[PDB]
Amino acid sequence: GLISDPVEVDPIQVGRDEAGWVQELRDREAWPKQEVPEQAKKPAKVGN
Amino acid sequence: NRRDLRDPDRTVIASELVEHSFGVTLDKHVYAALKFTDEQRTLDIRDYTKQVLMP
Amino acid sequence: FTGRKVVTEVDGSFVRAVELQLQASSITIVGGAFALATTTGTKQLKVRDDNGTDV
Repeated sequence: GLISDPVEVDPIQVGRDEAGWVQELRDREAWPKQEVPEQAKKPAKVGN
Repeated sequence: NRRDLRDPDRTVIASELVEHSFGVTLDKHVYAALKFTDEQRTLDIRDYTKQVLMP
Repeated sequence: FTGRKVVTEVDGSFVRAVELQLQASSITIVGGAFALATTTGTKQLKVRDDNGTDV
């Protein structure tokens, strides 16, 4: 739109989030230890 | 797979090989940002390398 | 082509080999307290004895 306008969401970022391979981890300073996020234990894709 | 010897049937169980994959991505932007007014840049700072860049 | 045999004595006793097993005194479910991801979510449980084996 305009140069001064706020930055639009990146389509690359949207696609990367959709693929769901960004790494999320348990918090270091949470007691008791947090559960494993559902992303960290997903299985490998069946097709290369 | 294994089958009995001299079996009357001769069917053979095919084994298909499967290749898996996973993604590696850049996701963080680690930075350190400093700001100095002209008053701080002129008077307070006496050696830029040893007071700003190294820390 | 493969074939195998276990050599037993003339009376059917097997004495050429000896089997050893670790004693298990107590078992504990891995992970301790846990919660499911959603209402309908499922997860495979695992339990280990005091020897660390997967029973």
